[PDB]
Amino acid sequence: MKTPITEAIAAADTQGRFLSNTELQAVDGRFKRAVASMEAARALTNNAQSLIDGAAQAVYQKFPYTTTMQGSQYASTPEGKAKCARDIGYYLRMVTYCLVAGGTGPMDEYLIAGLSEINSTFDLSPSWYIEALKYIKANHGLTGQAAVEANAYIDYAINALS
Amino acid sequence: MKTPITEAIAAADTQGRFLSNTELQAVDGRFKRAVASMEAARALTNNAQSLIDGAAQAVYQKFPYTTTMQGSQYASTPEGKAKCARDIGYYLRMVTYCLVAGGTGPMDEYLIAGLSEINSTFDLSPSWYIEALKYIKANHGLTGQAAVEANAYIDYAINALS
Amino acid sequence: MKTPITEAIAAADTQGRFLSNTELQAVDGRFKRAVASMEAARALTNNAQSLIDGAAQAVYQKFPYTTTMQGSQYASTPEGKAKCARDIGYYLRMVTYCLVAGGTGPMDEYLIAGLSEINSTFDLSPSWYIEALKYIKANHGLTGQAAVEANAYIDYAINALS
Amino acid sequence: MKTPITEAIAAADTQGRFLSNTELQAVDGRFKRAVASMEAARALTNNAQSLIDGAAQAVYQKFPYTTTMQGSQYASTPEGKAKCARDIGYYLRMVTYCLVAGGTGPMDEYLIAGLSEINSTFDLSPSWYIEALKYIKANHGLTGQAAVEANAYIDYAINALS
Amino acid sequence: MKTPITEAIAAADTQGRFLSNTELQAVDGRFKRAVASMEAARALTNNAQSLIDGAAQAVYQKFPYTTTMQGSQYASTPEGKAKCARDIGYYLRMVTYCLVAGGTGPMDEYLIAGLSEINSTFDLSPSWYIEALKYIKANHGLTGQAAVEANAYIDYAINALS
Amino acid sequence: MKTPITEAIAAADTQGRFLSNTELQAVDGRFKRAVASMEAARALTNNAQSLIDGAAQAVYQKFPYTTTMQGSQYASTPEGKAKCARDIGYYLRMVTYCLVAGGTGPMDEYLIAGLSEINSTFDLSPSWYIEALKYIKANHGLTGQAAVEANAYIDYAINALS
Amino acid sequence: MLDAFAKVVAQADARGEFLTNAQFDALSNLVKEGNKRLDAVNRITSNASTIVANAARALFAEQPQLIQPGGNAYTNRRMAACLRDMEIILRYVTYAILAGDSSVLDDRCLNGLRETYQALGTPGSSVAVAIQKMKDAAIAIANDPNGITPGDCSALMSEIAGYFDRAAAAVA
Amino acid sequence: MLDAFAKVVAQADARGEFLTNAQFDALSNLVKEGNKRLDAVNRITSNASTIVANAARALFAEQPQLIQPGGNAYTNRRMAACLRDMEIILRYVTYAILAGDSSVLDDRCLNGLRETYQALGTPGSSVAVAIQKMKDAAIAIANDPNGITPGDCSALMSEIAGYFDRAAAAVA
Amino acid sequence: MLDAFAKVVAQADARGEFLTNAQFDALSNLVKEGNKRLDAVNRITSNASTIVANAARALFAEQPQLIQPGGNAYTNRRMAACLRDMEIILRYVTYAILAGDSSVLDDRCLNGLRETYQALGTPGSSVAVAIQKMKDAAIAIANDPNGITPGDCSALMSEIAGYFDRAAAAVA
Amino acid sequence: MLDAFAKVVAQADARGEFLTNAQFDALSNLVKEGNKRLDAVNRITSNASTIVANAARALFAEQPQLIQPGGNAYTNRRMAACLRDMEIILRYVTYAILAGDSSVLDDRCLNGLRETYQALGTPGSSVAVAIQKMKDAAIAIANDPNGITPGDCSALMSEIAGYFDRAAAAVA
Amino acid sequence: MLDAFAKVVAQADARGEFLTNAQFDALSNLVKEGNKRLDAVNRITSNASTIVANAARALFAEQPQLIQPGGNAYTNRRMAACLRDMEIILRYVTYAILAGDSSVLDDRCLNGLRETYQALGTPGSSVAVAIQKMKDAAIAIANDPNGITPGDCSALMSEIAGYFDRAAAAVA
Amino acid sequence: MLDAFAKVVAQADARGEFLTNAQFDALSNLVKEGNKRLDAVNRITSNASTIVANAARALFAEQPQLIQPGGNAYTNRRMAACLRDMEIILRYVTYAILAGDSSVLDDRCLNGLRETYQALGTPGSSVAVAIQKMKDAAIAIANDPNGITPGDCSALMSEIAGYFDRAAAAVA
Ligand SMILES: *[C@@H](C)[C@H]1/C(=C/c2[nH]c(/C=C3N=C(/C=C4\NC(=O)C(CC)=C4C)C(C)=C\3CCC(=O)O)c(CCC(=O)O)c2C)NC(=O)[C@@H]1C
Repeated sequence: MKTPITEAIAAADTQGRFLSNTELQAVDGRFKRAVASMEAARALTNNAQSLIDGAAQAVYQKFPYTTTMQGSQYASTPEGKAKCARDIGYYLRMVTYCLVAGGTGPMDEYLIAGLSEINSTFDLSPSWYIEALKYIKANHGLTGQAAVEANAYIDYAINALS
Repeated sequence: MKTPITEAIAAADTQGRFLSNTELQAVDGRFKRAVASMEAARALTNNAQSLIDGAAQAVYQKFPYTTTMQGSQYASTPEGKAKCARDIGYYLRMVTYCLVAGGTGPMDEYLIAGLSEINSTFDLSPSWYIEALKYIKANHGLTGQAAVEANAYIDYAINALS
Repeated sequence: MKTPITEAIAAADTQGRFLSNTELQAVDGRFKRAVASMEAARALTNNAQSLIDGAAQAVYQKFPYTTTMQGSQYASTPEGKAKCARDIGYYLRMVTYCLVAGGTGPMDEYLIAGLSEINSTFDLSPSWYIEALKYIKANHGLTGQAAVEANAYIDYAINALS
Repeated sequence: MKTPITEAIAAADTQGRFLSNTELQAVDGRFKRAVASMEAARALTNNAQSLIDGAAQAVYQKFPYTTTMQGSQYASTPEGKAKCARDIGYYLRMVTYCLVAGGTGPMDEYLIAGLSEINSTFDLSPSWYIEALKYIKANHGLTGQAAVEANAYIDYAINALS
Repeated sequence: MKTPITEAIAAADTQGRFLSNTELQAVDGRFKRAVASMEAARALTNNAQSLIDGAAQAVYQKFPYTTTMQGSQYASTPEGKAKCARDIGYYLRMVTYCLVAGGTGPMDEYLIAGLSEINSTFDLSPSWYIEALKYIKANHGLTGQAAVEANAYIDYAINALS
Repeated sequence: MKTPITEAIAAADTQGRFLSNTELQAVDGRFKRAVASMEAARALTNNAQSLIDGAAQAVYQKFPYTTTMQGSQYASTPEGKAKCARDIGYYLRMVTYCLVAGGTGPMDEYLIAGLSEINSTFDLSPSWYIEALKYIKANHGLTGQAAVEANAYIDYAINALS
Repeated sequence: MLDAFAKVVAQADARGEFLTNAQFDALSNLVKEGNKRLDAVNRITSNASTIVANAARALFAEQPQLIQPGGNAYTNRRMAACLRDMEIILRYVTYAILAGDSSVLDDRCLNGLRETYQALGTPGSSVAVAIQKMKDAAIAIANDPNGITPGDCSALMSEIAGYFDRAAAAVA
Repeated sequence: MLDAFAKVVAQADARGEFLTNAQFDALSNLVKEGNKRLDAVNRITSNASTIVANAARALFAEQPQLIQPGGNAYTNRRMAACLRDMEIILRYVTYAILAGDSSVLDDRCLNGLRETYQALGTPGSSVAVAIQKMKDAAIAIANDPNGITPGDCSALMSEIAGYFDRAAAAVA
Repeated sequence: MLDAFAKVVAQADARGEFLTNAQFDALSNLVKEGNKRLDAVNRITSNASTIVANAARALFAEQPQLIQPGGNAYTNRRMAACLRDMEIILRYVTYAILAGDSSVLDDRCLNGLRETYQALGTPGSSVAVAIQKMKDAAIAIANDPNGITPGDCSALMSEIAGYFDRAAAAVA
Repeated sequence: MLDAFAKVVAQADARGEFLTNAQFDALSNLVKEGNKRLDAVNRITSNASTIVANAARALFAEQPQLIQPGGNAYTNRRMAACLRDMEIILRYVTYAILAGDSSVLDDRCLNGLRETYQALGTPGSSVAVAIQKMKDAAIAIANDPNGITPGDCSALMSEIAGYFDRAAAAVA
Repeated sequence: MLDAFAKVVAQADARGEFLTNAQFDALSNLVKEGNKRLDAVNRITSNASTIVANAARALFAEQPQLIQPGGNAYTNRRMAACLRDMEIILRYVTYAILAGDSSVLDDRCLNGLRETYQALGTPGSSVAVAIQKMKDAAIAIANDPNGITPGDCSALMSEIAGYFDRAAAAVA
Repeated sequence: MLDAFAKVVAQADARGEFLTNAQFDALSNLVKEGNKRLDAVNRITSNASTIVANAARALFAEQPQLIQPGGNAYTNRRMAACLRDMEIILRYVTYAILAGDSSVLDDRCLNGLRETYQALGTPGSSVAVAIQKMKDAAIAIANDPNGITPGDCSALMSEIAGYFDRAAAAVA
């Protein structure tokens, strides 16, 4: 899994090298950044339910056809609405993992790999998830560097869906 | 050249990726560490002459046969003594480059690649340079994290000669 | 470009071989099938305008949000409606090329390669094109083997969008 | 084994692709050609004995030294004559396999691979087999497309021996 | 070109190595063997015409059909007889090159590479050349180690034709 | 293991070839050279003890700091003197193996591979071994081609240490 | 790989024999039934995406543990690879239908597959279920009376079903 | 590579156009003339060895300097490679005949060929001669009235001759 | 590749010199201005998809010939590759911003690029236009006063603009 | 590979859960103890050559059979490879210290290692001894009170010792 | 691989010893008997084609089932591969004769060979028979009194026979 | 590559001729002078390290700009590569001495070398100087009267000098 720490090791190991100051510095930056990352992960976790709920409605609001068109891919049935909220939960949870891990690894591994395939196979619009993610970004209530941290991984997901 | 910054880019570029937070954190650690590195580089530069001079004598002291045995590889002639001091200067200067660059790149590139070959071809004992480096480590007059920085690159050179 | 004829040659050339009866038979099947393919290509060409026009409306009908949501990706402006019809024309024209060429080559080359990228970048729903293609399939007025031919390349496109 | 059908699959599988119309057409040509191929295979099978017998003598006629020179490679002994007829039978039987299979696969696999080695090791003249094959071509009594089929695989063997 | 000398160099160069005693010894064996090789090459050169002439007739004797069957591949015409003698000359001349060079290189390069192709394309029986070579072996009038030398390259050719 | 014989085989086997005269000649040179090599190996073996003893002192003489500096790498203790003599014995014994084997193989395999690593890790000066080897060369009491043989492998070792 | 024709030739060569009159007749029937085979292949192939997606959806509906966190089809990577495998199997089954012989399916898809799933932790029984769903769907699409010259394709559907059953056995 | 059909599609796509009624008609003629094309390919291919060997023999007879020692076709390696090149050219010419387009010949055989011969010291003028000999032989075999349903293949022979001339121009 | 720090070390080594007091000071300023650099990189990177898509749309709007049939960005393959190139350039420009030096951009992106477009028929002038559009957008996003500690980043925006101009010069 | 942070995320994802307040706290402690970890890594790494050479010398002193002729560490090639292995192990142990997790050590160093030594004839028990010597030396260097801000690193030394013990178990 | 000389050196090094006077003497005998070894190698090699072809013919005469249809040496591919294997074995046996040691034969020919034949369905007992035939022929050719300086080569023929027996044991 | 013997054979084959009595005689002289050639090769090779190191030291003494910072042989990497090149040249020159022909030197060392140095910024004139120094040293060692059977090797030294001059011309 890609973290500042595993990248540092990977760089050394790729060359058959012991770790050098070159890498220890990278890891130190990770350790220092962790204060902001952890704040963000905690706040997003604590507020996850309202963020997810609010995010789901923001989608339904922007794309109301998703609540009315017939189809297993839509949120026009209770089961469809439940899958949609689950997915949004997934995204949010991955953001928090990225924050804890200090890198994109969890989202890369658990969510982004295969994403286009799954979206295209199950007829899910990336634009739906982007709206959910834009809502979360707008309303997570973080400021300062904790917000910069949350937003970097949220925008990473947005980029992966674009 | 290997620096925390070029490693960060290399990691992203290797994967066809934009930079992620994963890498920006590494670079931030580099920027924060630079305060200690730069202190060290400045002090070693300011005091380079006395360090080199003292280091040369520390070698001659430990290995006095180097000042008396006949041979172009020894410091038994004025020209040999001048080459020895030049080399020690080289090592010290490389340490300072590593400190400025925030990584081993300069020493790797300018000094370590080819080192064993040159030492074996010209009959130079690694143990000579190690003594010089041990002297510099002992007497650079740095404390705190500036000393940790200087010593990490000095010991790196020592390791490369062992 | 992939046609029964170029596949036959590719198979021989891959092995440094002259063409054998093995391949001439494949090409003969192509020549015999061409009667049905050419009927289909002619009818779809002759009727292209009404097919395109009907297909566009079938999309707007199934996805009426595409005619009302603001956005360059939608057909909510005259220019958007014109791009949509152009695209549908593209698909239809590619079907006819596949029929003339006796294979998927033209569609592979001119349309399918890059398709997911373009769809994801410009926020175009594959489901839109599939509806257009389903309309064309339903209403091209072909029967017998001419219809089997048209439908094989239309369903190929549908598969490529799924 | 190389047949129009296995070539069609090989082409699709090489690319990770489902079969397309491109390939089904090739297989259809094979199915249509099979009527002519099967006629030819049946007639050559029914008349195999007289063809083989006639072919053997045509060789002995053109190369009478093969019936008189001493040597295990020649047909100057009963056992040598029996091996010669067996071999000719082999060739004819392979032709019929090629016709049934709709391609060169059987002859490639069972006869042509290793052919030059075996001929050179056992001191067998390709020109002998070519004469046998020329006889069979001249006297198989097929006309129309059944003859075109038989001759394509007979000439294939001739080419492989040249 | 493959000689004991070029093999020795090739072995050293393959490993980025200077020549070692390992190789100088091989070359010395070559230099010592050259006395026997050179005797043989001289005698075969001096007597080339009668050897070639005798060898040609030995072929015609063993395979008299070659002097009577119609065909450009046979020696049934003046021009065919001239090509046959030329070829035999070629073989003999190559033997002498192998002897001078101390190795198979010349024959490998000038004669054996492509040999099976040329023989099969122009319908030339290897057995013809083998008889020519057997004659030369029988009648070159060498004894001792000069004969061992000549025979090693003659049998090499025989092997290449078998 | 690299010997004239194994090189000869390696050259043939690399090409899927039977041995040719090209290689037998190399092996013959080896067999002829063996008379000189074996003389040398016997004399060096018979006189090994005095050669080793004399060689050790020649080192201590040229580098007297090796008998006085404190350190496990030096011969300033009984155990250090014993390791030094052992090593010199090793070199001499390897020379004799090279002579018996007719090539560098034993020394390559048992001594040279890893040599720089071991020398650098244990802080052993190549110049020490070279002096030992120069002594052995000067005092082995061989003349003629037996001396040429011994010296070729001794200088090979010297080269490997330079 | 072999098709049905090469299969017969291979058996005959092992015996050193010319084809019998019965074998020619058999193989002529195969040829006569060729159009139907091409229709089946066309139809299944032309609907490959929905066969797979509908079969996936059915699987996960019946076995929700596969897509619960920790589940073998949980995460998009594992989902994508699962869908992929369903695609791969359907692909080789259609090759087999074209060839009239399973050697391509056996050789290039089915061999090593059980061992592969066993090593990954992928439940083969679940794969078998997905294959059976695709089978039922493939056959309904292939054997649809609408839009095709009427005739009986029952033998063919039996054969087709056989490749799917074979595949499901290989993993279960 | 392109065949005659893809060639037309490629031209049409560059214009963004549907095929005209004239282009359909043209391409339908191509299809109607298909059997003759298959005969030509069959015939030339079925006689590939003699076309080449007879053309080689004719070449060396007319230019004995090529097989004198020092000559470009002297030694068996150089002979084998020469024969090979004649085989290669004939092969790609037959591909071109099948495709009804020279792109395979141009792309995969003819490009870089002059420069290649120029670098080796192989006289291109001699190659051209060998190609022309194969041409004359290929066409006599392809256009032989015996053992084939009577009709006119003149257009086709013109086309065929064109691929051979093209090849000979590319090296000369 | 070099960053701004290694760049100075490389110049100094070529002279055999220790760093001067002026060079330490310079490099300390670089470090002091580090946060701003990280913000720029973050911001541009975090908005990479819209910068590219918005710049593509603007390009094709101003030069519709590029997406007319026959056009260099017509067909999805050519479109995809165009978008890709815009992605690639933006990527290397951001590397350059991080490094404070263009060597990565020059070495790994910009060299051979003009020649490459010239060989393909891709109009470099059009590429330059797309780069400039991305530049304007990248800088507006990077230099947005909202949601960031107030300060002046003008020097940095100048530097950033310089990498984009450099890139556009390299292809135009 | 995983670090201590990714390790927790991986466990949480398998459950489909957000992190608990207890897990955040744990991971915040890890971060708070980060400097000490960096010191350990620095110190062990900065002294890698002497740790290995001193441990080798100690090994061969206690087990002279390893360097007697016939011995597994006799000849320079076998010596070099032995020293190498000691280098490799120490390297991966330090990676593990940095990561706060052994997955890199287990995955990339320790797996297959016993089987490898068993196949070569290398006595694993001897390797274990060398690892333990390096352990004792690594820890004395890492936990040296001189020249470092005073504090307790005992937990860390326990962890470090654990990676070395793990390594020694894997081969013994 | 080892030759007889390196074999002795390798044994001596494992003991850490200089060669004894008895070993020098032995190895000097080997050298003294060198010419005979070169003759054997020359003779067998110079007749390699007939040894193999005559041994193949004898094999198939005694075991006609091998070349009946279905048989392991039936079809030219299987025949060619069989002849090949006989060539390969004879080749490595001659290497072994040159080296005076079987390590090249064991290492590069004989190891894995039984398992290989067992996997293919090739009857090893038949291979052994072919090897023995080549042996008898190789030795008659090598030990032919005609055209060579008279002497006794019996020891050598015993050694040679030993490599062939070894080879036959390895497959039987 | 060619040796002096193959060189003659190659010239003769180009003419289609048997060797003349004059050529046999020449080549017999070469053989007769073989020992001296082996001595030269042995001697130069046995002293390869000092020839190179002494020539390097002499070069840098006469051209100190090469090892001043910025200089082409400054830094250990550039030094190592320089020494290497001197090693490489000496190596191929000794191959050439063994072969009695420069084809190995020309083909595998000298071709492309000037262009290579021109591209790197390596001054060829300096390389030439180093080659000449090695030449003078190689020849003094090869032609040393001490410890060798007295005779005249002047012709050989001329030849040797020729390979070195050739090499120096190729780079200068
Ligand atoms: C021009 C770019 C605009 C701008 C920049 C700006 N930032 C600061 C302060 C900070 N920027 C960061 C950003 C990071 N540190 C990291 O490690 C990473 C990657 C993990 C990032 C993205 C931080 C931590 C700070 C300090 C705390 C804070 O939030 O301010 C300033 C103030 C001066 C400074 O350098 O610290 C400025 C000016 N601000 C503008 O107005 C420009 C539009």
